[PDB]
Amino acid sequence: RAHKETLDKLTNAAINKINLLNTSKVKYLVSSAFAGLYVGIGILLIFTIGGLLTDAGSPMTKIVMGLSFAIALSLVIMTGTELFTGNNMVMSAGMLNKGVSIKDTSKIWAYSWVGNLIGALVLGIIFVGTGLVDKGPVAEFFANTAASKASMPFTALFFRGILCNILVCVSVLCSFRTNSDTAKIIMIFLCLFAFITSGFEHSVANMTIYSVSLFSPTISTVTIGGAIYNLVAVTLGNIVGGALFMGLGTYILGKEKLNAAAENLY
Amino acid sequence: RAHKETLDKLTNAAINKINLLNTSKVKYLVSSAFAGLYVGIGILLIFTIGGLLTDAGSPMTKIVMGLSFAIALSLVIMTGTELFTGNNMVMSAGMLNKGVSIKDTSKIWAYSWVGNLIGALVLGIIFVGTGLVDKGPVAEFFANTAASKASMPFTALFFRGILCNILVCVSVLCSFRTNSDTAKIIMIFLCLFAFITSGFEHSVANMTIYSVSLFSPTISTVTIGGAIYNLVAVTLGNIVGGALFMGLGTYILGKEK
Amino acid sequence: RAHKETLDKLTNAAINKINLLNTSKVKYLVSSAFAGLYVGIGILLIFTIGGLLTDAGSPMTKIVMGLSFAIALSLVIMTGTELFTGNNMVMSAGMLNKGVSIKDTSKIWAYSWVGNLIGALVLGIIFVGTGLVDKGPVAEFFANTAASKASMPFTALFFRGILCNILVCVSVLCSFRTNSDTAKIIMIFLCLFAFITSGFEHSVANMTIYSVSLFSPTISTVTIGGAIYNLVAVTLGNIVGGALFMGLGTYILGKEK
Amino acid sequence: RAHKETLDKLTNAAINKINLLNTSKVKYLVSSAFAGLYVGIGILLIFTIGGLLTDAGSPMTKIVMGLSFAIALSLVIMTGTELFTGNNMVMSAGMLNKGVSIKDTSKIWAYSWVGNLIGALVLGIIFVGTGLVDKGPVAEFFANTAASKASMPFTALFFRGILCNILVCVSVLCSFRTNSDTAKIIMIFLCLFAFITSGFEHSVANMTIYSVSLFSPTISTVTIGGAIYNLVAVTLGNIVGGALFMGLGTYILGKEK
Amino acid sequence: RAHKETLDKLTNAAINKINLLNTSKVKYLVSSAFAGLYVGIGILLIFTIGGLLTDAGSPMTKIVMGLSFAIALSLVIMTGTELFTGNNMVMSAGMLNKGVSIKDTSKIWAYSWVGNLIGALVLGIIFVGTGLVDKGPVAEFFANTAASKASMPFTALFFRGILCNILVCVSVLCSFRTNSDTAKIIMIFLCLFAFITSGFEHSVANMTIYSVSLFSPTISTVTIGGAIYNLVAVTLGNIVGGALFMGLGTYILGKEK
Ligand SMILES: CCCCCCCCO[C@@H]1O[C@H](CO)[C@@H](O)[C@H](O)[C@H]1O
Ligand SMILES: CCCCCCCCO[C@@H]1O[C@H](CO)[C@@H](O)[C@H](O)[C@H]1O
Ligand SMILES: CCCCCCCCO[C@@H]1O[C@H](CO)[C@@H](O)[C@H](O)[C@H]1O
Ligand SMILES: CCCCCCCCO[C@@H]1O[C@H](CO)[C@@H](O)[C@H](O)[C@H]1O
Ligand SMILES: CCCCCCCCO[C@@H]1O[C@H](CO)[C@@H](O)[C@H](O)[C@H]1O
Repeated sequence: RAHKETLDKLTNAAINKINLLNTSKVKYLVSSAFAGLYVGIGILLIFTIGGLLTDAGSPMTKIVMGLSFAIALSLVIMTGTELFTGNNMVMSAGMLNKGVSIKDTSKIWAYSWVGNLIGALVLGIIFVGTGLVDKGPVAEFFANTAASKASMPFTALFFRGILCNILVCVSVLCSFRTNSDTAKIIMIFLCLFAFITSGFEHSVANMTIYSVSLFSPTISTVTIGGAIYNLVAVTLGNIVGGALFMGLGTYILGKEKLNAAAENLY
Repeated sequence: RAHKETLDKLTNAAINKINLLNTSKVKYLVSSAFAGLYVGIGILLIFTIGGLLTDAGSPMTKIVMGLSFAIALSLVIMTGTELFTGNNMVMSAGMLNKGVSIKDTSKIWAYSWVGNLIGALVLGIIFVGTGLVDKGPVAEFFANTAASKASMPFTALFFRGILCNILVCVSVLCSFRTNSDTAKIIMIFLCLFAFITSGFEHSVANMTIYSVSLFSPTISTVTIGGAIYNLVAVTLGNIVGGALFMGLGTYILGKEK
Repeated sequence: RAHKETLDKLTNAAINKINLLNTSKVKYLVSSAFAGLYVGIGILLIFTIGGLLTDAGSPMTKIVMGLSFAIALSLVIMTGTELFTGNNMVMSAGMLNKGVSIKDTSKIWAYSWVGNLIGALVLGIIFVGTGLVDKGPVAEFFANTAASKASMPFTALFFRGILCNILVCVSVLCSFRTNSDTAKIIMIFLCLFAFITSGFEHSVANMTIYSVSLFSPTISTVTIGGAIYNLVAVTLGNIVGGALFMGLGTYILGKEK
Repeated sequence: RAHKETLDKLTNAAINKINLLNTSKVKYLVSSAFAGLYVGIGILLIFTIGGLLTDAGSPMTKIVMGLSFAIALSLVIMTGTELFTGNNMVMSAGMLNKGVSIKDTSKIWAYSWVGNLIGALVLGIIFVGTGLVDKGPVAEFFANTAASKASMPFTALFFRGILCNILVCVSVLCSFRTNSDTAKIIMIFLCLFAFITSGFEHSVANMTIYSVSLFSPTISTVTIGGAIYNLVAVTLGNIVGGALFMGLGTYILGKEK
Repeated sequence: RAHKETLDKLTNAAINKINLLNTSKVKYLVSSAFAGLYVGIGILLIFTIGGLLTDAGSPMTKIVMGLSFAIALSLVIMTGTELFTGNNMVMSAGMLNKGVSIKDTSKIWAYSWVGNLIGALVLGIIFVGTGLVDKGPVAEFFANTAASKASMPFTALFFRGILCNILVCVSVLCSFRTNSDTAKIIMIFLCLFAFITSGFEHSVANMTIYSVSLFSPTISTVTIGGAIYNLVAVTLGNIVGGALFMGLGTYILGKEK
């Protein structure tokens, strides 16, 4: 346990993010574009597996998918690129610790979200171009899943988004709490396995699911209005999970009782 | 044989725990709540697996569940949060070695247990709101496991609680004996694999098994007395394993001539 | 972060490649022949798996193939040898950073591509002499995959090439951002799993698919023009993925404005 | 290479073991009882797996059991506790190297073996009390395995005991030759997978097999004479494996010329 | 790249090998006997797996065998012992680099191969003594594999030997290029997976195949003439793989010229 020094690290990470965005908007967006595409890469893989195993009628489908998703956030952490869902915790913590402002935060949130989206779009276009989604069980898996995510009640999506970002941000948190790159990756594998297989909802990952589906030639049963719906619900859920739970939580754990230079702890 | 070193570390962690509690009840409770929720997260995953593979008739169900539970304690150890079952060995070793009093130990136990339960209630509530336990195999898996755990005889729950916490605490003990975070996670993986697949009982994990089931409107036979009955029996077993075996054992190996 | 240091690292690597080729063509080409052979070894392993599981009607075939391909880039990275696809990002980043020139880049690309191919030819020849492709499902998996890769339309091949090298180059990128060799190998394993199972195309691996198919006794529809066609389409796609995305992207991330 | 430094370290461990026993019999026996229990925990896990998979008619049963046994020696090594079988190599090398006496070695063997059995006995008692061996495939697995282990000809048991302790002791030798805890656990995992799946015999793991089978009222296939018969023949082969092969061998590798 | 550094490490290792042999024949031979037996342990495990899964008609047999062979060379590398196949690259590179003579190289090859053989013979005898090859699918897997290896044409064996020792030697080369013991083991794992599942031939592993096959009364399918035929062809292939590819290749990469 050193929660204080962890709090200092999240604060420094928040500071550097806003400093970077102010410095170069292109640098910051390109960083966010990579991250969105890196996450999407995980989606292409596990949806391929979904199509493959669903068509075969395997009971192991959802387990294999979760076991296979680690690459999404592992690429993000190992490239040091900008992922919206992680910024929920980092910027929240930083702000409570007075390193960054509410404006600084909404800004990072806004642009990371947008750049991630750009990444998914580019990935979506390129993947469809491969013809792997022209016809088949994988194409169908994208179709069916895109539809289900858009057709499900806001409350359900909302809560799934909370639990997702608790898991995604806690893996990010572990990355702050260890110097071992291999331990980072392992904690990410565990958290992404738990979140994918348990059926929680990740906003950035969905950007690619719909990106691929709306760019896909075969029918739709998608209704881009649906994509927006899903994305709104999951995003707010994510924010709560990251900002309300992990951000505030790590702040509470690490803030020195002294200071006390504002507020007092029971 | 770093046994004296190890006991010095347990004792120091025990001291740090109670000082934290005395310094801040909110910080102690929040840390406890996180650890309760992180463990419950393991349960959500392995019960999803449980539902899926049970409904398939697979012989691999309990093996895959065991292999998949590592995240529970991995998250706890890697976040530095407060977990009741682990405090059983730490506070007992630290007390035997005169770093902390019995009152300190009793308090730390009461508070982490209550913190953990709070974490489980929040998780159980939020999980239910996802609608994932509304209906189907995962819902049924919660409903049936909760019931069999609440109706099992006391001596059996108790002895299962003993073996579980020997495994949970020995994995915490390993984390004190290595500087390698990967090796910590590996040993956690092994010990949680052994305890889940063998059929041992974890009090804090059960808190989520019960919060989910009770909070789920999809019908169940457990109730509160059922949940309380299991929790009491498993907690007592957990304490015996952690304190009487691991705490006393490590104190004996580590104590000064 | 450390994007600037990462760009410095790629620029330095890109500089050392051209300096090496300028000092010794033999060394450069020997290094390239090794890498081409190391990648092809991954192809032998997973096509053997392909032949085995396809024959069995397993739904797991492509998944097991992906999980088992890690050796291909792990060997290259752990031996420090010269792979054409990795050089798409390294040389493009170093070129934008003015460590090396465009001519340096096309020279390095030409030499590593050809040297890679020499390794593939050598490997295919020796593999055929083992008798392991004389007949049976492995021989058939080689014939069938070669045929389908060569008969696929250009656009599809090109885009699969793009996504393949994004993954391969981002694995190399990771190897520059960690001092942990285990972490390098793990990231390579994840990226190669993703690209093999997703259906993406790697020019250098395809060299072995084709040298094996064309050197072996078992009759196919492939021919030579087919191999060349596939290799042209996938190479261009690989170049776009490694150069336009990873090379340009890491340069933009690390460049002092 | 470091054969000399390795022998030095084995010698030192032999010296530290005898000193520990001389200083405190209790500390020594308690360490021994932990190790015997930790080994036994691996048996509880894999016999659970055995009952589940056998009951299912799985061809993978013995493979999954081997893969799942690593916890047994991993716990011992990571907690630094006293295991009879490892002491076959350590004491024999140490004695050969003039660090410890023949009588010292005899004493460490007797105490560690008996203390290990104390751990198995205690574990068997508690595990029976879980009700997990009451009736079903896990109880049948214990009962069937214990009977076949007690009815197997001496020669076959003895030789199985030799190969077993070459594997266990070589995994302890590896832990002496690396500073990476993660690599220690990997090597233990491999060697334990090899010995369980191949069919080799480990005296201390067997103590738990017989303690569970004998303490359980719903298991009557063996009795005590059957257990002694097996344990005597497996212990003798263990000794030969660890002392005559590993101990003598590493001494010959490391000794001053 | 650090190709010169690697060649220097290889050259130092060759020098150290020949000094060892010159210093003590007994030490050199004991070391070789260990490696031969450690490699054979891997054979005992994967042939138990082969017999189990072949008898069940599993498509996964050769895949699980390849995945399970890592112990063979992991033990050799972690105990620092003398393996003939590895010495093909090490002595070869150190010779080209003028650290050791052609005669030193012949000597080291001769002694390690014979020593490796002594370990295989001992392991064979003891394994037969376990009764584990008395009868059933494991004995039959041994009998059938020995026979197919004995009847295979020379060219096909030779080329299989080449590819096998590229893999074994590149895995040894990897261990000279990293300070991470976990990474060494991982690369060894991947290379042995590749060579076993693909169908490549390893001379020292084959020693234990024929050892068990010739010592078991219940295995009739082969003669000493067959074993010798296979061992000669496969050894020659191994030498070409280790010395002419890896040895010469690494010399070329690393030579200051
Ligand atoms: C909002 C939730 C707050 C939970 C705090 C629980 C307070 C318990 O407090 C402690 O309980 C122990 C026994 O149960 C006693 O032994 C201690 O003396 C006592 O301080
Ligand atoms: C409660 C546990 C008591 C354990 C006591 C074990 C002591 C055994 O005693 C030892 O036995 C050997 C042979 O039997 C002798 O050769 C040793 O000299 C002797 O010290
Ligand atoms: C060293 C091997 C393990 C020894 C275990 C001895 C426990 C015996 O104890 C008793 O004996 C009877 C038959 O054995 C059983 O029927 C009883 O249930 C059991 O309590
Ligand atoms: C158990 C006995 C094993 C002894 C093996 C010795 C075989 C030596 O063999 C020879 O050694 C010479 C130099 O020493 C080489 O020059 C020869 O090429 C080589 O054949
Ligand atoms: C089951 C297989 C998982 C293996 C994961 C290995 C991760 C180990 O961790 C790594 O190990 C190295 C030790 O050799 C260290 O040098 C590194 O610091 C460390 O990150």
